[PDB]
Amino acid sequence: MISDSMTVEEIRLHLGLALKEKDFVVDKTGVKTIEIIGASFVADEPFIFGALNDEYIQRELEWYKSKSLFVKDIPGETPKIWQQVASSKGEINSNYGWAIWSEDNYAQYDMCLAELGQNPDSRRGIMIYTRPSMQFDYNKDGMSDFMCTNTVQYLIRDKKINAVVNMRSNDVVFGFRNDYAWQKYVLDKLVSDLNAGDSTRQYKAGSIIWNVGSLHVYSRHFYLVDHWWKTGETHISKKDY
Amino acid sequence: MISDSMTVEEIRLHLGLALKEKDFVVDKTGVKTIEIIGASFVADEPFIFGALNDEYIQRELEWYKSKSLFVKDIPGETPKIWQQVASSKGEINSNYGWAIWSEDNYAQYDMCLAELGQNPDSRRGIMIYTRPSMQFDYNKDGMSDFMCTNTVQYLIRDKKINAVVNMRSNDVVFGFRNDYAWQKYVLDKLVSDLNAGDSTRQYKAGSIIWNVGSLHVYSRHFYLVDHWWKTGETHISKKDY
Repeated sequence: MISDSMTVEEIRLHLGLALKEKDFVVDKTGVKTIEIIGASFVADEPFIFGALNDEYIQRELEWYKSKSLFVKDIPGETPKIWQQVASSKGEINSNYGWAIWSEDNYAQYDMCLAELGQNPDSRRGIMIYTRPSMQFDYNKDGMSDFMCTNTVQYLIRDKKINAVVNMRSNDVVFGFRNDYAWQKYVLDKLVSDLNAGDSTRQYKAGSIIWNVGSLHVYSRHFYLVDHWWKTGETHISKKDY
Repeated sequence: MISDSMTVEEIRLHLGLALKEKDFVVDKTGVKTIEIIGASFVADEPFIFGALNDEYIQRELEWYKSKSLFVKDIPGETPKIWQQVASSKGEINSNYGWAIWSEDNYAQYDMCLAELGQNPDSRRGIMIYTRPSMQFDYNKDGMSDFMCTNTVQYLIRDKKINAVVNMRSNDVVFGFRNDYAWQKYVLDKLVSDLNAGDSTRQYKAGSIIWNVGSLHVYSRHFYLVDHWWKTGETHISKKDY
């Protein structure tokens, strides 16, 4: 049985309620956030609030494929969020391609693939992004990058492959949208690879379950929550608002 | 806002529904299980089915405190489950005391304490049990021990410290009961230590949110689910059944 989790629509409702009642928390800079602790939902839409930027996600994908820990290797102009989090030499931790494809992180993708190809029912089919040393590594050379994704586990049931995504922190507006596109990409790729290994498998992509320690919206995005609360629209221009 | 999760009572219901419907899965030996994938619930009871063995949990606690990776150092006679999972020299991976207190695993407890003592609002107060090299370490020297707990995050909100437990696999009967006792112990200790750091803090233990990739019952325990399904009693002797 796959758990009876909330949907993205229900998450929207709870975030609206949180704002309606001034359930604010003071983030590490000093800025307000609304927040759901221990959030768990099926990622059945590719965004919660805001709009889809397919161009950006594709650049972030190409960067993950390079497995480069330097933010300058992001195609084109490096986003400001990535450069203010980088070290003095432009280095970070959270290249998710490095996490699952580098041999430096013990070949997470390949090992999970080998595991599920040998035992489709495995409960140890898992990709481990973070590491114990992250307690010291997150601010190496003055970066500020404590890996937000901990683990992603894959479970094959009824010829559908489900992903259980475990994060410590995920921003509702930018974070979820980019990270969902990534996890959906990796899920689709794992299905293809397993199917190409044996044509009788016929696996299909299943559910992505999103587990977040702190799922939050920053105060600069409150107008999106507010507008949805009043109109049901998941996006406005900050000008039209 | 702390998420509106299922309770242990609701988990019991769903597990009963799964058995009622022969929703079985063939485990790695070859034995049936019922199962909830992507389970998330508030651990508001110290067990799901079965009875509390305080004597055993105390022996396992003492072993965790020793941080010993050898199963023979478990006080008294080593449980059969522990010795069939051990390597050829009696070694394992899953001493949770080693995981959070050993300097070999980068001082998970101490670093999380320092983090939360410095910033009570932190989203990076976290203890990382598992490691990337677990892909290769799980069967070192012929052991069979792929760490079941991935991470545990701590979030202090309204002077209550909530724990978000992320596991890939947890057996409903023996697993949850022992592991909950452990996580409750660590939560209580972290509250104490933070409170002893500053008398104006006045923190309290909050909720333990349990996230499991595969939450399962083995076929040898089906009779407990079956009995609860009929009578509402969470325990019977296999003789009285």
